[PDB]
Parts: sequence; C-alpha cells; structure tokens
Amino acid sequence: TQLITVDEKLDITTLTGVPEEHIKTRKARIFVPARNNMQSGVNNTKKWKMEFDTRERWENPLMGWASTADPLSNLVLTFSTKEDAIAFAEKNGWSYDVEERKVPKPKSKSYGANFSWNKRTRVSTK
Amino acid sequence: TSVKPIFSRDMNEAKRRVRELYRAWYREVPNTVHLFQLDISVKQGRDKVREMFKKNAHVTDPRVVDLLVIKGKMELEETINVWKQRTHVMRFFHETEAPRPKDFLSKFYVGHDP
Amino acid sequence: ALFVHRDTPKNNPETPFDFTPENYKRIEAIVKNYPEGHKAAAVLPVLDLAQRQNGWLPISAMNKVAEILQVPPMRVYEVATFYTMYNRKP
Amino acid sequence: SNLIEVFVDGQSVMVEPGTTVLQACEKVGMQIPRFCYHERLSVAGNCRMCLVEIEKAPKVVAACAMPVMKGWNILTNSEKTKKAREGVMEFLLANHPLDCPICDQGGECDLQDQSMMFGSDRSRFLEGKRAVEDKNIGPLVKTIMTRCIQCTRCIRFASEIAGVDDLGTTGRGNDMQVGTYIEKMFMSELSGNIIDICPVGALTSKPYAFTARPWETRKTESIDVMDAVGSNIVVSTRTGEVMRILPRMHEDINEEWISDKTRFAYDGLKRQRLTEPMVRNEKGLLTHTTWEDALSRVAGMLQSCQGNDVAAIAGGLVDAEALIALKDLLNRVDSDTLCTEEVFPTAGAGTDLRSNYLLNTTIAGVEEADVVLLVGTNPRFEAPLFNARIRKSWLHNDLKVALIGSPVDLTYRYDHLGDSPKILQDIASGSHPFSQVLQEAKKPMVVLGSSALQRNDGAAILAAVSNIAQKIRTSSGVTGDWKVMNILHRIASQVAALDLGYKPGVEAIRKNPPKMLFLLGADGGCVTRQDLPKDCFIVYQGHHGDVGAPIADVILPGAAYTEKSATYVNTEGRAQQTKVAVMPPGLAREDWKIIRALSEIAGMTLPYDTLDQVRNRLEEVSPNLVRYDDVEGANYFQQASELSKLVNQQLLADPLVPPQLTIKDFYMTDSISRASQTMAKCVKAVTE
Amino acid sequence: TRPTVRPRNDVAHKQLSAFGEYVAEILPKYVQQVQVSCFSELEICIHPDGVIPVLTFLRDHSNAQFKSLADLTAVDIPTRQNRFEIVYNLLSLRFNSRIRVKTYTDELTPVESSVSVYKAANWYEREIWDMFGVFFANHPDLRRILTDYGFEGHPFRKDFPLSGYVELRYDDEVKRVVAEPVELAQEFRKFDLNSPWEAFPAYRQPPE
Amino acid sequence: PTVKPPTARKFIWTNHKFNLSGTPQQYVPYSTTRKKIQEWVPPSTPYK
Amino acid sequence: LGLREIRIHLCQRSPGSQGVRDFIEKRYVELKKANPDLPILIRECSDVQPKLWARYAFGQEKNVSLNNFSADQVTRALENVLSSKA
Amino acid sequence: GVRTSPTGEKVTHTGQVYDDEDYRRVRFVGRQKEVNENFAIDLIAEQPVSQVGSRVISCDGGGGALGHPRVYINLDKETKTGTCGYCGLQFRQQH
Ligand code: SF4
Ligand code: SF4
Ligand code: FES
Ligand SMILES: [K+]
Ligand SMILES: [Zn+2]
Repeated sequence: TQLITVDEKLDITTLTGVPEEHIKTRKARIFVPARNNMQSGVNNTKKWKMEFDTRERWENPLMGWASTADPLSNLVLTFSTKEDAIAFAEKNGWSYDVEERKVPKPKSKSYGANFSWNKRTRVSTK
Repeated sequence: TSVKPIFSRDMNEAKRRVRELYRAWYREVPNTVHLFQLDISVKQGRDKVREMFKKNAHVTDPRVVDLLVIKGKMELEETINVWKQRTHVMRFFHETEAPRPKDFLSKFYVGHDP
Repeated sequence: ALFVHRDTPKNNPETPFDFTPENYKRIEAIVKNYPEGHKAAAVLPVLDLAQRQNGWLPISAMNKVAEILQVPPMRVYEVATFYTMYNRKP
Repeated sequence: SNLIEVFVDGQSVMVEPGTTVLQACEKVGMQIPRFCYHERLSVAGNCRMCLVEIEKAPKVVAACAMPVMKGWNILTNSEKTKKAREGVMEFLLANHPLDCPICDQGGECDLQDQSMMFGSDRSRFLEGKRAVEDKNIGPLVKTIMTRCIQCTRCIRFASEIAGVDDLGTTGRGNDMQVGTYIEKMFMSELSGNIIDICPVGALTSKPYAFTARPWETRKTESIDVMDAVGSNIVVSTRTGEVMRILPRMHEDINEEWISDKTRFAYDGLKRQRLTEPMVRNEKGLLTHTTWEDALSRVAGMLQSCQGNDVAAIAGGLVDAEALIALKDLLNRVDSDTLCTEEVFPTAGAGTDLRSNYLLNTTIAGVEEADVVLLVGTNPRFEAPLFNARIRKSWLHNDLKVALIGSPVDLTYRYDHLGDSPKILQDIASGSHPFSQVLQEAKKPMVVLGSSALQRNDGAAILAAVSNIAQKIRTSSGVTGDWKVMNILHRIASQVAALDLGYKPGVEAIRKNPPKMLFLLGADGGCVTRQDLPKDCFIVYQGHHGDVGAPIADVILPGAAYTEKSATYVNTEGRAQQTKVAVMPPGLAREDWKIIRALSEIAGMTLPYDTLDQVRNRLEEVSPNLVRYDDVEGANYFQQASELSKLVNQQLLADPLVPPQLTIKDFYMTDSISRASQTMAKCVKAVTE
Repeated sequence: TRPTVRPRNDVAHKQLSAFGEYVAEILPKYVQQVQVSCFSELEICIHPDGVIPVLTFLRDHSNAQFKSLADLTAVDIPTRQNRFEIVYNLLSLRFNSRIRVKTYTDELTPVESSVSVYKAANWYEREIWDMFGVFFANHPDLRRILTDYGFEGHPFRKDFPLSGYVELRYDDEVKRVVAEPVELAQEFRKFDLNSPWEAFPAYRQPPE
Repeated sequence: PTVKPPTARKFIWTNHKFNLSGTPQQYVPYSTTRKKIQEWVPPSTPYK
Repeated sequence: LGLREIRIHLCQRSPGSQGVRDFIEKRYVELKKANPDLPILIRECSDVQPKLWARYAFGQEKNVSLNNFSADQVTRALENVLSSKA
Repeated sequence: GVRTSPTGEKVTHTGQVYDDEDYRRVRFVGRQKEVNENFAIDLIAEQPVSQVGSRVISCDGGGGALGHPRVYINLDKETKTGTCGYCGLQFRQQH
C-alpha cells in the first residue's frame, strides 16, 4: 500500500511556528498589483500577490524612524495563479480576500480616425 | 487524497504516539525542574506540558500530528540532554511579557489592533 | 526668435486690432473656399490677411483670427509660430 | 467571424481587422516599447520608438499606427527592430538633460527603464544639449521642459479627454516646444492626470515635489471618497506617512484617471486633524481627555435618552460600517432618526427601491447611450469622471447631450434647453422639440443631479424626471435591459446610507429636535445650535475639526478613508472597500470601533467585535454591501413611478442653478479639501 | 560578441545532453525531466521516490562515479503545490563533471534520507529540516542544527518574515535572557525594485 | 601641509576638535524633521 | 412596542425569488400606500436566497426565509409581520 | 544663519526645534544639541550671479569630474535668473 487516504482539509498552522495573533487576526489580500500609472509597462501586472493588512507604524522617539511591531509588514508572496494563492492562504489559516485580475479591455485604434470628414474624433493639432 | 504517511497510518497510531510523548514529558518534568534549578513547581511544569498538548488538540490529520510528535520528541531530547539552558526552558513561561488586552474595550483603549 | 509670448505694452491681448470691413469681405471669400464644417482651414490665409493689414501679428490678431473662425487660440498660436512668414515682432 | 490571421515571431494570432501591430503583439504577451502611444489617447506616431520589422518588408513600421495586414510576421526581436530601438533611444537621449538624480520621475521613468531595456549602454553625442525655457501652468504641475521628449500626450489629453485645447506645440524642428505659448494656467478638474501620462519628468507633481521616490513607497490599493464616482486609487505611503495618490485602472469607473481633488487633497489629511478625545470643561472649552472619560460622558447621556430624544446626522465621508454601527446603536435606544446631510426626497417609493436613487445605467453604460439628458447638475465638478465618460461618448459615439440648468461649461457641446424646471413638464407632455429626440432614440439616458434634489421641490423634480423616463421606456422602443432613469450623486457616504435605510435630509430633526445629536463627520453645517433646544448634547465623531467639532460637547477622533478598511458605495451602487494605508494619528480610532466601544460602555453592546462581523451585519441589512466591485441591477421602475404619481408637489419658479458653476467652487467641498493647502493654492490661483 | 559575452561551451553542452539522455533511459522509473542550461549544467528532475535509486546509481555506475556530494539544498517556491525543491549537487572527480538532481516535496511528505548513499548529506538535509521543515525519513539524528533550541517555525520558508516573531533581551528582573514578540525601532524598508518592462524576451511565458 | 597646504574653504572648521564622547560637548541624536500631522486647536471662545 | 422597518432581500434571476418578484410587481404599491411611513426596503442582490427581516422596537429583529414561496405565501408572511408587532 | 527658539534651543537649517512642552528636550539636558551653523541656503545666496553672453549655459559645479553632472540652463527669461538644479549657482544673460 505505502499510501494513506487523508480526506481532511489541509492545515499546517500548528507546524509553521507562527503565533496565533498573526494567524487569526490578519487579513491576507490576494490581488494582481495595479500598473503604476507613472509608466506604461505591464511586467508587474503578470503575477498574483498575497499581502497583509497594514498595522501601526509609529515614530521612534530617538530618531523619528518608523518603528513597527508587525512581523508580517514586509511579507509579499508571489503566485502564478489565483488558485495557488488561495490554496496557500487556506493552507496557513490566513483569512483572505481576493480581488479579480483587471485587464485593460481591447481598444479600437485608427490613425485615420484623427482626420475624419464629419466625426468629432478629428484632432485639431498633431 | 492518497498521501504518503510519515509514521502513522491513521489517527489511532498517531494518538498512541501522542500518548507516549505525553508520558515521556510527564516523567521528565521533575528532573527538568531539578537540574535546571527552575523556580517553578512540578505541577506548574506539568500544566505547561498539558497546555502545549491541548493547544494542538484540534488537529485531525495524521501526518501533521506525526510531525508534532517528531518536534515534541526533539524538544524533549534537547531538554533531557542539557542543550537548552534555563532560558530556553523558561521561554515557555512568558513571564516578562505584559498581559495582553483580551476584551474589545481595552484593545480599543490601547491601540488599533483587532 | 522666441516661441513663448511675454506681454509687452505694445504686444498684449489688449493691443488694438480689428479688420477693416473690406478685409471682412475678403475673409468671407476665404472661408467660402472651404467645406462647411472646416472653417478652421481658413486659419492660414486670414492670419496672413491680418499680417497684410497690420504689417505683423500682435497677439490680438491671433486672438481675432481665433475668434472669428471659432477655433481655440492655441490652434492659431501653433500656426503663427510654425510658419516663418508670420512676423510676431514688427 | 472575420478575424485575420497574423504572426508575432511566428506565433499565429487571430485579430480583428483594424487592429494595429502593437495590439497584435499585446495579444501574445509582448509589449512593444512606446512613448507617444497611449491606449486612451489618439494615435500620434511621433516618437518612433515602436518601430518593428515586418518580415519581407525593407522598412520598419510604426506599430502603434500601422494596422496589421493578413499574413504579416511581426518580428518583435529581430536585429533591425533592435537597431531601430537603439537609434531612436539615442536620439531621445541626445538632448535630454542629466537630471535623473534631481528628477521626481527617477525610478519610475519610462525613459530610464526602456533606455535600460531597449537602447544602448552609452553615448555618442559629443555636442551641447538644448535647454528649454520652463512654463507656469499652475500650482499643481511643476514644469521642467528641458526633460520634454515631445510625445504630445499633453496635448492629446488636454484636447481629447480634458477637452481644454490650451496645450500645443510652438516652433519648429529641434526648437519645437510644448506649452500654452502665453502665461496661461492649465486648471481643469482633470489637470493633474498630465502628470501621470507624461513618460518623462517634464510634467511632475508640484505638491509631491522632491519628497519621495518610487521604490521606497508602499502601494495601498484603495477607493476615492471625494465624490460618488468611487475612483480606484493607489495611496502610496512611505514610513507611515501618505506620500501621494495615484489612480488605479478600472475600466468601468475612472478608466485610468482621477480628479485633482482626488489626487491632491491628501495634504488636508494631515492638517486640522482630531487626534484625541475632547470634552467640555467647567469653562465651556474643549479639553483633551481619555477615551474612558469621553465614552462615559456620551453613554451617560445616551442612557438618559430614549425615542426621539436622540438623533444622528451622518456626514459626507462616512463608511457603511460606521453607518450601520450608529444605526444599530440608536435602534437600541429605539431611535430611527438617523439622517444624512444630502437631501433625497422620500416621496412615493423613497429609498425603498434602490432604482430611484442610483446611477442605474452604469458609468460604463454612458458608452452605450445615444441621447443623454442632464437635469439640474454640473457633472463636470460634481462627478468629474462621469463627465469624462460623457465626453468620451461624445467624442467617439457621437453622443447627443442636452442640459436643463444653468449654461455651465462641460468641456463639450450640449443642447442647452433652459434653466427652468417647467421644461421637465414640456418634455413629458411632448410639446418640446427635444421630446421627439428622446422618443426616437434607442438608448436614452436621463440623469438627474442630486444637487437639484437639495431644492424644496426636489420631490416634484424627481417625479417629473421619472415621468419623462417612464414615458420613454414604457412607450418607445427601449428593450427592457436598458435603464433610462439615473441619479448622479456627489457624496461618497450617500448611497450606502440610503441602502442601510437612513432618512435622507434633516427634516426628521427639524420636525422634533433631539436633546442628543450624533454627528458622524457632519461638517455640512445643516443643523446648528440655533435649531436644537437649549442644552443639546452634541457628539461629533470624525477626523477633522472643521464645522461640527467647534460646537460639540464631546469630540470622538475618527479614522479617515486612508486610515481604515471601509465600505463605500458609489453613485451606481457598486460597493467597494478601502484598505488601511496609515494608522489614525494619536489616540484617533476607527469609527465603528468607537461606536461599538460606546455601546459596550452604555450597556447595549452591539453583536459584533471584528470587521468581518460588522460586514455580516451589513449583509443582513442589504447583502449588496459585501459584494465588492459588483453593480447589482435594480428593477421596479414601474412601481416606484406609480408611487411617485401620488403626491403632486408643485415645481418652484427658481431656475436650476447647481452649487458649483466654475472651477473656483470645485476644490473645497468637504472637511479634507477645506483643510488642504494645495486646494487653497488652487482656489487662490483660479480666483486671481 | 567577442570581448564582453561569456563564450558558449558547445562540447560540454553536447556531452551533458548525451549523458542526460543516458540517465533518462537507464532510469525511466523516476526521471521526469532532463535539461541542460545555456551555461552547460545538467539537471535531472526526478520523482521523490527515487532519491536513493538515482543517487546510488550516479555514485556507483562506472560511467557516472559521482563520488562527491558537493551541496544539498531546498528551495521554497510557494506557488507550487509541492513547494519545496530538494537540490542535490554531485561531483564526479573521475569524469571531471557535475550533475544536479532535483526533486520535490511539500510540508507533510517525507523525503527519504540520502545518508546511506552520501554520508555528507547527514548535516545538509538536517539543515533542510531546520530551515524548511522538510522531514527526512530514516535519518540517523534528525534535529535542528542552526536555529536556537527553542525556535518555532522554519526560517528559510518564504512566508517566514525577515526578522522573526521573537527577539531576545536580557531581563534583570528574572535574571535571564528572555524572548519577547519582536519590535523594531526602524522597520525594514521594503523596496519595490522590479521594472515594469520586460528584460529577457527569451524567457517570456505564454499568456492565459 | 607645510609643503602642500590644504585647499582653503570658508566652511572648513578653523578649530579642530578631538573625540568629544563622554563630555558635555558630545553628539546627542535627534530627528531633524518637523511635525508631520497638525492637530486641530479648539476655539478658545465659549460655544453657547 | 412596534414594527419599525421591513427588509425584503431577493435575487433578480433565481427561481426561488420568483414569487417574491411577483409580490413586488403586483402587490407592493398598494402595500406602500397602506403603510406610507413604514420603510419597506427592497434589496435585490446577485445570488441571495429570499428573506424577510422585521425590525421591531429596541433593535429586535425577526427573520423569515421567503425561499421558493408563491406571492400569496409572501403576502401571508408579510401580513403576519404587519399584524404581529412584537 | 542660525537662530534660537524662545526655549533657548537652536533652530536647524531644516527648521527643526522642539516645542516647550515636548519632553524630548531632556536628551540635551547636561549635554548639547549639535547643529551645523553653516546654512547652505545662506551660503549659496552669497554667490554673485554670473553674467554670460550666451543663451544656454552649461554647469557642472566646478572641478569637472569632481562636480555634479553637467546640465544645460536656459536663460531666455529676463525676469528670473537660471539656477543650477544641483549646485544652486545662478546665471543671467547679460543682454
Ligand atoms: S525624465 Fe527620466 S531620463 Fe529624464 S532626468 Fe528624469 S528620470 Fe532621468
Ligand atoms: S511634457 Fe511630457 S507629456 Fe508633454 S509632450 Fe513633453 S514628454 Fe510628452
Ligand atoms: S509609440 Fe508608435 S511612434 Fe510613438
Ligand atoms: K511625469
Ligand atoms: Zn552647477
């Protein structure tokens, strides 16, 4: 045989050493990051990301630095699909929420439309 | 759904290993309080043993509780052999940590955390 | 030699410019050479007509050509700074 | 299908006829480099960075402009495509200034990034570079025109989307410059978006100037609350401080643009802030105190109240969580008097059916319409990207727009019908010329402004507009999927407050005045202490001390929209959620946390502890408040219209004047914008 | 492409491709992929049931003689359902060559310990227990090797934070070094560095 | 520096100082930025 | 002490909401004319089951599942709500 | 160009000074607040404006490779001088 059947839901929260405060109070966010509108490139909108809810950052009394108490503050996980991220969030007991991938819709472009006979889509300058 | 086991075929052998591990910790605790010269009692250390076992009592997967028995035996092996110091044994007892606010109201008073 | 306008007292949007009425009849003849709906095509002759009356183009001739042809003023400033004949200094 | 087959590097792809080369390469996941191409602007073709080899053709083609012919093999990575890209990048960088350290675009520069990815590693330009005179186009856009690469996205945005026609090119050749040619100030409601699409640092943000840098910023995705459009934004922070607000692309809302209030009112989010709880002392002054003292002094008054003794005014920026928190808290004292500042008429169906207070078509449905009728609104400033979508439908679909109201500038041409509301009866009776225009149309769209509903005859105006919409829809050739009746809102808290069953307007408070009044961010000045009895216990809960906080007895410092995860519903019914970007300053807290802690002090503890349980309650009152980025269809226009025919409210003789006529009145509407120094510079710039 | 480009070694590429075919056809029971990189390194991606049959073969076959275990590694790739990638690096001193034997596991599936093939692995996969939580069955003394004795979690997992969850300080009250939930006076500043433009079109993945 | 003197600048210290640690003339660190969030100052007049 | 609001949740397209839909197309209007100062909030949603929330004095809420009901059954449940007033 | 708050504390070239009711002045009690007294905004304003006969000038900060990257400053505006974005040296077209 050398194989057993486990029909249970996969849960490894007792094995990952994570304190319970950072399991049952954190909200994982599964999302494709939006394209930076400073730029036209789309190579950052290719993958799924799991981030967490941001916690308190306060002013260090000595230097004014951003002191934190959140260990999961810098934790960004990268996934190829949505279902991989959902399986990884459910595997670790993180309550998550999922945004859908927003693609730009197919535009209808025409350089000749800049110079129409009767339509408003004429350019007045070029 | 057909996975490879670690030690236990199902939950019965797994609970047997859990039960032997609890026996070994219960036997070890007075020696731990003696040779580390802890400032706790044997009743208190055995209550911490029972707390660490009953924390993981909700698990229904044989492989997960196999790995929990493996890691508990590693903790016990590091305690019987004097590999931990007194500090590592007393990290189970969060003595210097202030008590956290448990209700809604005092968590509202002290900060932003849910 | 510059392509930005700075308001001087002799070149400002209140420098007096207006076409003569015979120049308005000439502008009507210019606008009738183009299809209805493309009155903007008469920017280059009428603006040159504004140079043939005044000798050069203050920025009220540009504004008058923009106003009587109902085009934006920037669309006249582009024509006045693109073409080397429009004298933007006297 | 009539799809033609083309090849990108040998990979077959089936494209619609008219598709450009760049879009055909986009369909296989390749991104051709570009500087002047933008998918929401017209095709320019004047940077030549997108030049790509079609094989068996001895000339590269501008992929942004060239349509694919059937059978082309687009060589996106052949040798002469790469030589074209390096040559064009060499000419772009020949006269470009060595400003990359002192430039705000550094790190997020298209020119830097595709110089790294597609151009040479070094220079052959042994000459002197040109230097362009800077321009002054306002307090929002810093202008350093030496960095300009003449891509004309300025001009195509200002002409085609903002509809302004003030930017242009003067000169000729290498001396050609971008600007207004005069000292003219480019102040649109969409003027800051030219900061976004400028690929170089020639146009930068003057408020954001020099403060941060893109790699060190954290990007929280969130929702605008400055209007009821519900623009998706990126709040970019750095070390716990909000640095700037960028747009997120959402095709159905704000395509990738935001308004200038959305972009620049974030510096009002750090002035005038309520950080600590305040109570009145023995001398009548607001003094700082603890949360225990403030919540005890509010709960001791709330326990003495019952019935109509306690009321509530919700403000313009309040999330739905605090709305249902305060509703359940006042329902425990048996008080239904929970009101909004913005009046919606409760005549007929009222807020019962969702259809008679939504933008029922969509923001996207404006692209499907062919006649848009606007009544009593100035949608340019009340909802600037709803107006931007109207202008896009105007420009591309040949949309016919009409307006009933004052002849405002909407950045396009409309058929001004007149400012009298009696025209709403002349179209409904069919004696008006535009009535047949509405009848013969196939996708008509009648939008009523919610600012016109602030008039005393708002029920009569809503009845007339619904009468027109049901005259069209039930008689003419409207299919039934198409929604005609639409209401445009201006307040982010309004639609979530109407879905939760508040009573819109403060008629329920002026009728019987309470001895205790809650103000969730109520800074509209609607109900002052001249309206209340002698000693009303006014509790202000909010994030700014603007209007309602100087008259309060106890102040409860709340979270702003960047400081809490918070459900807001736009004018089309789409529920959305912000995320936490920074935390509230000082002892300030999240709003429903404050209301729930008050309910635990008052001994009427609400049945929720965390945000998910608040949202379970929020689903219990209306389950569309937990279905995010989802417009739910609202039926039953017939039944709301049959209820609207009952009471015959009389139309007044006052003409429809929106409260916002010029750009002067655009920049300050709420407590965040009035506390902004950037908005003050905008107002001072447009008034002079 | 003479001065600045790395010169391609075609002879070693051909020889490693041929030996990869050799291993793939001697051991079809376990070998899943065979690949050779452009810088001429051979990867043999196998099924985890064949850790002992493959690695003994490469240790003992007269045309392999990979008598040296250079390195043993795990790689955590969380988007894979078998998120841990166990990487063996072998050296043949006889044939002057290196091979890479890659396999997979998740948190709950034990890998068979390769201490019976290479004793070198005795600490290495022990490190893989300490850093990743990959269990190795029939290991002689499997325990932690690098983390502190009371350490909870496995640090080189990628869902594990850069700082831990606890930090130590000396406490004068209990006269003891104590562990407390971690607070940093300056948070580690996350830098989003990735350019939005594609760098390597040879590695472009096909779209959905 | 008797042969090759250093390049004179007006901002260079004319008086060199040794290691001042452990003295009242020592460096004490502080944040050099101003205040981020402004607080709402309530009105000093009564409200009735 | 008395009823305060009525909430009717329903789908637009699910068949289980069908009678609830048939309750609103015919019998809502003369309902609303009979109770002009009572908020009867109709909330359509995507895939919800039909439901009738009654809120009474002091925040008490009763809950009646209107799933798969005919319009007469919806009418009888709603008039039980209007006549009970607990 | 240093000045002093009413608490007796020096105000930096940034403008940082603690409030009177701020406790964090206790770190300078028995010690000193270290400020730099050569304010760069006052030192660059002492530099005389360079009169040049060209329309565009180049500036590298002086020293060639020891300065900043060489930029090109336009001088068409006679209302305003043209300032180096790195070094702050300002220029005027003498015509
Ligand atoms: S626009 Fe880009 S390339 Fe030009 S100076 Fe700024 S960062 Fe450098
Ligand atoms: S300023 Fe920017 S957007 Fe405008 S033309 Fe120049 S490079 Fe293009
Ligand atoms: S992108 Fe096609 S030429 Fe500018
Ligand atoms: K820019
Ligand atoms: Zn310089």
